[PDB]
Amino acid sequence: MGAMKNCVIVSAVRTAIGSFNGSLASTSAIDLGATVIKAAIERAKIDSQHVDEVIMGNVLQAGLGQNPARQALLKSGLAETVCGFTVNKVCGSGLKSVALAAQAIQAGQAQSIVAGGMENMSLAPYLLDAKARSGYRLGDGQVYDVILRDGLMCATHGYHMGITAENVAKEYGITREMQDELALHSQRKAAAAIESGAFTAEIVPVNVVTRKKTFVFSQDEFPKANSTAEALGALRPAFDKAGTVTAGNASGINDGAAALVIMEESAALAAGLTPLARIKSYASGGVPPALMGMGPVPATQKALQLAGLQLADIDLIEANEAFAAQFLAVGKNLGFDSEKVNVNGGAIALGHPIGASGARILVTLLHAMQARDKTLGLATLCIGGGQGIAMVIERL
Amino acid sequence: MGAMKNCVIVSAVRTAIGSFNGSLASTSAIDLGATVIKAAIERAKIDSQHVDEVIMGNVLQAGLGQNPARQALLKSGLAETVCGFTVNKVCGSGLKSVALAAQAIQAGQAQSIVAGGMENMSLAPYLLDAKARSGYRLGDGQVYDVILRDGLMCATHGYHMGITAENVAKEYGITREMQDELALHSQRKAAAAIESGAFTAEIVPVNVVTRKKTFVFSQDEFPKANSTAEALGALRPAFDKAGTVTAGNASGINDGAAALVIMEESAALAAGLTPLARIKSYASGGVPPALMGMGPVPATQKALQLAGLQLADIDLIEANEAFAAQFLAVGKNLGFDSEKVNVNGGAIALGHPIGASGARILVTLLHAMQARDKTLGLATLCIGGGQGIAMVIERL
Amino acid sequence: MGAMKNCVIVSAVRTAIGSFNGSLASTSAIDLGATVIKAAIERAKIDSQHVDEVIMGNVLQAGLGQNPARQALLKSGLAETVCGFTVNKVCGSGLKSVALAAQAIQAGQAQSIVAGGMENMSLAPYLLDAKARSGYRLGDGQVYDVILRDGLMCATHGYHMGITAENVAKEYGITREMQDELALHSQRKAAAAIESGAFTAEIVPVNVVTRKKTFVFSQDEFPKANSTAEALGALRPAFDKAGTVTAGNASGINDGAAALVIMEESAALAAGLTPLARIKSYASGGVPPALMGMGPVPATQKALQLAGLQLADIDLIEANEAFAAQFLAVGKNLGFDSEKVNVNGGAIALGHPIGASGARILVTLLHAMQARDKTLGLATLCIGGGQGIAMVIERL
Amino acid sequence: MGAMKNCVIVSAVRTAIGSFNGSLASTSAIDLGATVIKAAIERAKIDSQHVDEVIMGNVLQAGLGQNPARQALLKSGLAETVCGFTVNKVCGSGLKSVALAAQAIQAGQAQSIVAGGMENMSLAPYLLDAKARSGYRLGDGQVYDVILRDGLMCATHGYHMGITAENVAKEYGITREMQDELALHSQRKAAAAIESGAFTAEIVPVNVVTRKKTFVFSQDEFPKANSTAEALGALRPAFDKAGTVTAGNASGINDGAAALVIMEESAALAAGLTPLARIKSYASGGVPPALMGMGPVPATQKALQLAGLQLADIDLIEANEAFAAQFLAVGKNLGFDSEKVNVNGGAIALGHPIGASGARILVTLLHAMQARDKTLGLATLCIGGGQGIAMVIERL
Repeated sequence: MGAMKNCVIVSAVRTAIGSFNGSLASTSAIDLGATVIKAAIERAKIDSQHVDEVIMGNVLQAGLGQNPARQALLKSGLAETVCGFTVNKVCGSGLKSVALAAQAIQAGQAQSIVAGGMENMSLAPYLLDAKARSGYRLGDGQVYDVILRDGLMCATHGYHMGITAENVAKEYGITREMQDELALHSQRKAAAAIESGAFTAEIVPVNVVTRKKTFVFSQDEFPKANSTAEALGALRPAFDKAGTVTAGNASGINDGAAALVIMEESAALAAGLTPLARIKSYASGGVPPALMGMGPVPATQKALQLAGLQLADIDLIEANEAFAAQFLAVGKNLGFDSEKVNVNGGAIALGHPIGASGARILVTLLHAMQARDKTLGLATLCIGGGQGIAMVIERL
Repeated sequence: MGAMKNCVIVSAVRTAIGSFNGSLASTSAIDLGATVIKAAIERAKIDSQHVDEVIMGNVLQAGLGQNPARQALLKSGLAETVCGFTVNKVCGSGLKSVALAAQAIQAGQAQSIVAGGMENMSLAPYLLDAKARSGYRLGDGQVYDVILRDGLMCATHGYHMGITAENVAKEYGITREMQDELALHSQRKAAAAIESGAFTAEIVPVNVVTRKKTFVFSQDEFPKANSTAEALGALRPAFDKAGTVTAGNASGINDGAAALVIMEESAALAAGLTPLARIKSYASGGVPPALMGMGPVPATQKALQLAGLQLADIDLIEANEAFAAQFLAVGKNLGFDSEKVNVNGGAIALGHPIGASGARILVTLLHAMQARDKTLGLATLCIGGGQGIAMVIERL
Repeated sequence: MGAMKNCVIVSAVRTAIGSFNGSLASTSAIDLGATVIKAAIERAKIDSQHVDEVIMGNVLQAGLGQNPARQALLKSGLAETVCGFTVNKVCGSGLKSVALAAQAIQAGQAQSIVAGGMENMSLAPYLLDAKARSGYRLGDGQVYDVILRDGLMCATHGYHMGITAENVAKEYGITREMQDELALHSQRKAAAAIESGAFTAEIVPVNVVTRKKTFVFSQDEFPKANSTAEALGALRPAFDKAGTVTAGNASGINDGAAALVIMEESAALAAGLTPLARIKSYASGGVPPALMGMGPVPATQKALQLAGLQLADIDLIEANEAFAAQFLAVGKNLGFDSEKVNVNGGAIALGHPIGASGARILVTLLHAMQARDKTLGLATLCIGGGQGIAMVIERL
Repeated sequence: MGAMKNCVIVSAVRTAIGSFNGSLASTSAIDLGATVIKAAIERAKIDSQHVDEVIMGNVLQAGLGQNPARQALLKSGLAETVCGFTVNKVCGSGLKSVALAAQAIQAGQAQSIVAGGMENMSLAPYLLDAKARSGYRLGDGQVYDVILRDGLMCATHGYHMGITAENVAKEYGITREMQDELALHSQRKAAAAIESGAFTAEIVPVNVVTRKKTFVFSQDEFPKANSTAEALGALRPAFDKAGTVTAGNASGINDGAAALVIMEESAALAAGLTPLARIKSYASGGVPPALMGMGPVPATQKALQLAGLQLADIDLIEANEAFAAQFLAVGKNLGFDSEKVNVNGGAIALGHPIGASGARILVTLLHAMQARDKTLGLATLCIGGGQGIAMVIERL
C-alpha cells in the first residue's frame, strides 16, 4: 500500500471582516474568494500552474451560480484546468475545506491545493417558495430571508442559533454576566491587536469600487470601539425575553474570506518554498442540534487524540465566538487556559462570515503563533446542526 | 507514516428517477436523500452505529436549510453523533461525494461512510435579488429561477449548458443525426432494461402519499416509450434556432437520489459483510467552461493512469448523457467501445437530477457489472463550469 | 339655471362570464373592456365620433397601467380626443359608472357616454410590501394576493367578505338550508336561461387565441350542471368552521365585462336611434362594514323614493347574489317578491367579476325586461366596505 | 324637469407635500386622506352628519385595500352611512373628484360632498406578474415598481411620462434653457411664498408618529432653497442623453393629500356657513398619449367656453408643472399671462403627489385668490394617457 504523506501550510491570508451592509456589502462572495485565493498563491510564492485544486467553503450559495468555488478560482486567474468544489458544513465550511485539502495531500491525490472559505451575508437573497413555480393560485405566500433559512436557523428545530446558545447557557450555567465579561474581553483584545498592527501581516486589502468612488478596505470594522461593561449589561436579550444572549455577547452577520496554500511537504521543500506549519490532525465531532455550540468538544478531543497530544500541550487556541454562551461552555468543559485563547480577539468583536470563519480563525492562529513564536496550535468551532470541527497545527 | 487503506463498496442504491413535476415532485431532496441513506445502510447490513460520516452532493441548496446532507442523515435515523456535509461540484457532486468518502477511508480517517447525492429540481425555488434586502428603491427587478441560475446556466458565460453542448457539437463535428441516433439507442436500451428487470436490484421504492391516493414509485418515468427516429427528427432545436441540440437528444430536469455504503476493506470483513467492489481510483479534470461536456476526457485519463490501467481494460462504462453532443464527442475523443457504454440506457432516457447523477451512474454501473459478471468499470461525467470526474471500480 | 335632462340607454352588452382560470383567464381586463365598449357602440348604431366619455369600473387596478378605463377606450377604437376615467366602488363599480354617466347627461355636461365595468380576477397579481422598496434588511416578508387584499377582504375588519355574510346570516336568521335552497334555485334558473337562449342577445363573444389555438367564448361557464340539494348540503363551510356560508351558496371569483351606451333622450331621437329604457333614478347607501351585505336596503329605498315609486311598482329585479346569506337577508328586509328577482339566475350560478358585476346585472335586467315585455326594473347590489347602490330603469 | 343648482366651495385644505422617502413616507395615503377630510369638514364648520358623499382621487391603489376613499372617509370619523368612491384619472384624479362632486350637487343628487385626492408614492408596492398566480414553471420573471407601472409610464407607449415631455419640447420648441428658466422661477416663487407665510392658511399639519421619531409635518419640503441657474444648467438629462428634461426642470415623486367641502349654495347659506367660491365650470379634454402634457389646452378651452369667459377674464391660474416642457408649451399655445400663473410657485418646487395634485392646486389657487383679492381663477393639469382637466372658480 502507499504511505501517507505530510502536509504543510505555505501561506495564509484573509480579508478584513466587513459589517452587515458595511464596506464589503457590494463585493460578492466569489470576488472575496478570488482575492484571497490570488493573494494566498502570491504569498506562498508557489508556481500557479502547479495548483491541483481549490476547495472553498460557502454556506449561502443561493443565486451565486454554478459551483462558487470554481467561479472564484477562475476569477483569481488560475487556469481552466484547475478543478474545484464548494463545501457546505455551515459554520465549519472554511475549516473543513482546509481539512479536505490536507487529506487529499496526505493521501497522495494531490500536491498543492488552495483551501478556505468565503461568504457575503450582506448580499444574501430572499427566496420565494417552490409554490411560486407551480403557482400561488389564491392566498398569500411568504418571502424567506436566505441568511436565516440556510444559515442561522436550525433545520431540526426551526429556531435560531441564538436559542441553541441559550440552551447551552442553561445547561452549563453560563450567566448573562459571564457572557458580557467575555464579550468585553474579546473587544479589548481585538482593539489592541488592531491598533498595534497584529493583523497587518494576515490581511489582504480589497479594493472597493463604487459609482461614487474607490477605496481600500483593510481593517476589521465590526469591533465596537470603547465598549464598556455597563453598556453591555444595558442591552436587551436578542432571542429570548428572559434570555442571556444579546447582540453584544454574540458575533454578527458579516462578510469576508480566507485562504491558505496547502502542500505536500517534500514537494514544498524541493520547490524551494518555506513551510510555515505542519497540519498535524483534524477531526469533526457531532452533538445534538439543540446544543450545537458544544460541537468543538468532541471534535477537539478527537483531533488531540489523533495528534497524540493533551490539551495542555497546545500553546495557542482559536475557538470561535459565535456566542459567548457556547464559547464559555466549551472552554469550561475542556478546561481551556483562557490566556492562550483568541489572543487577538475573537468573533464577538471581529465578526462571523459563516462560510469563511473556519478558515479565518486558522489564518489568525498561524500568524499569532509566528508573532509569538509558539509551536502548537488548535483551531476549533461549533457548527449549526450540531457539529464541530477542529485542527491542530505545528509550527516550523 | 501510516499505510494507506483499501476502500470497498458494500451497498449501492438509488431511487427511481422522477420527471420534472412528476412522481417525486412533492418529496424534498432531503427526504429522497434520507431514503437512500437508510436503504444503503439496510442493504449493506452494516451496524448503523458504525457509520462515521455522511457525504451527499446537492446543487440547488437554496432554501433547503442548514447543511442538507446533515438533515438527510438525521432524517434517515442515524445518530446525532454522525457528522456530515454537503458537496457542490455541480453535475459531478454525487460522484465527488463518493470519491471523498473513499479518500477519507484510504487515509485512515474513517472506516464507514455513506455517500451519494440528492436533488429535487421540481421543488427548486425562485430568488429575489440582493436588492430586495437593501431595497429596490425605484425601478423594476428580476425574479430568478434557481434551476437556471445555480444549476443549468454557465456562471462564466451566462448561457445555458445547452449552448456548451452546441459548442462541443461544432468543435467535434457531431451532427443532429448523430445526436438523434444516440438518443434513440439510449431510449431503446433503457426500455429493454426496464422490461427485463435490470433496474430492480438497484431501486429502492419511494412511498408518495397524497390525500387523494398513496402510491409506490419504483420505475424510472423519464424514458420516452416507443421513441422513434422520425419523432426525434422532427423536434426543433432547444437552445439555438440554427442548432443541433433538442429536448429529445438531451437529458431533462429531474428529481432523485442515490447512495452507497463505503468501508475500509478489513472492517467490512471483520463485520462479516460482503464487499461488492473495490474503489480502484478516482480523479477530476478541468476544461474550458465553454466546452464543459469534454470534462470526462481529462478525468478519465487521470483515473486510468492512477489505476495503472488502459481504457481497453475497462469492461463497462457509465458516461453520463447530459447531451448527446458531449456524450458523443467524449466517446470519439477517447475511443470508447460503445457496446460497453450505458448498457441499460443513459440520462437522455433516464433523466439527470444533477446533485445525484454522479452517484446514480455509479450505482447503475455496479449492478450492471454484477449482472454481466464484469470485472472493471468506469463511471464518468461532465460538470458545468468546465470539469469532469471519474472513478474506476473493480468487482469482487 | 338650465334644467335637468333625461337620459336613456341605447345599448347594453356583456361578455359571458369566465371561471377563475377559465376561458377568459388570458384576456386582460382592459381587452374585455374594449370588446364590450366596441360592441355597445356598434349595437347602439351611434356614430362613434359622438362619444363624449367612457367611464369603467375596475377594482383590481394593480399593475394594469395608467387609467384602465382610458386604455380600454383607446383599444376599443375610439379617438384620442375621447376622455375616460376608472371608478372603484368595489362591487358597485360597474353600476356606479352608469349612474355617473347618467348624472353627467342629466346635468347637461355630455350627450353620449359609454359606461360599465371590467375585471379579470384570474390575472390579478401578487404584491410585495413597501418594505421591499426600502428593503427587507433582515427577516421574512409576505407576498400578498391582490384579489384578497384589494377585492375580497374587509379593509376595516381584516376578514373575508365571507364573514360579513355570516354576520348577516345571524343578524337576520338566515339558515344554511335557506341559503342552499336559494343557491339551488339560482343554478336552475341560470341553466334554464342558458339552454333556452335567454342570454344570446346580451352576450358578445370573445375570441380567445392561445399559443396553440383559437376559440369563441360565448356562454357563461360558472354554472354548476346537475346541482342538487344533497351535494350542496354536504359542503363544508368555507369561512368559519361553525358557519353557514359555503362555496355552493356564494358566488365565485370570475372574469368578464359589460357596457352600455347612454345618451341624452332628445339627442338619441334626433339621431334616429331607439331608446331601450330611461334611467329613472339611482342612489347609493351606506351601512356598517361588518354588515356590508345589507347595502342594497338604503340604496334601494332611496332610489325608489327618488323615482316616485314603491317596491311593488317594480316589475323585475336583479339583486346580486354575492352570498345567498345577504341576498336572502336583503329580500326579507325589503319584502322582495322572489318570483320577480333574478329571473334568469344570479351570481351564485353566473359569477361575480367584481368591477363588472354592477353593469352586468343591469345588462341582464334590461334584456329580461325586453323579453318579458315588462316596464319597471330595479338593479341593486352590496359593496364591500359597507355600501350599496341601486338603479331604477323604465323600459321603452 | 328640475333646475340645475349652484355649487360652492366652503373649505379647502391640503397637507404639506412630502419628498420621496421623506417626512410623509410612513403615513398611508388613506391616513393622509382622512387627515384632510376631517380638516376640511372642521374648517367648513359644516355639521358632519350632513355630508352626503366623499370622492377621492388616488392613482396607486395597489395593495391599499377596498375602495381607498371609503377607508379614508371612515378613518376621518365620518359615519358609516356616508358613501364614497375612489377616482382614477391619473394626474387629474384629484380635480376630477371635485368636478364630480360639483356635478352631483348641481344635478341635485347631493347637498354636501367632501372631495379631493390622496397619494403616497413612497409607500407604493412592488408587484409580481399574473405568472406568480399561475406559476412561473420555468424561467425568470420580473418584479414591477408600481409607481412606474401604474403611475409614471405611458400604458400606450411603454415609456416614461418624461418622454412625453421631450415630445412636447421638440414639438413646441421648448429649449433646455427655457425649461431651466421656468424651473428657477418656480423655485423662487415657492421660496418667496414660504418666506412670507403664503401657505400657512391652506396647510393642515399631519402628526407623524414613529418609534424612532414623533413630530408634526406642516411645511413643504420638496422646494430647493438657494436654487440657481448655474446648478440647474449643470444637471444631466434624465430620460434621454440628447434630452432637455432633467430632475431639476420636472416635478418629483411625492406624498400628499388635499380636500374641499362642496355644497349646494342655498343649503350653505341656510346653514349659516360662508361660501368661499362658486364653482363655475369644469371640463376634460383629450390629446394623443404621446403629447399628454398638452391636455390642459382642450380642457381649458371647453371650461372657459362653458363658463362664458375669455382666458383674459381669468385673474389667477394654477397650471400644474409636471414638466417645464409641457407647462411652457401649454402657456405658449394658450397665451397665458405668466405673471398670473402659479404665483406661489408650482410643482417643480412643491412636488407632485399624483392622485392629490389636482385637488392640491385648486386649494392653492383659492387661497392665493383670497390673499390677492382676485375674482376668477382657473385650475388645470395634464394627465398621463393623453388627457387634461380644468376648472373655473369665482371667488365670493
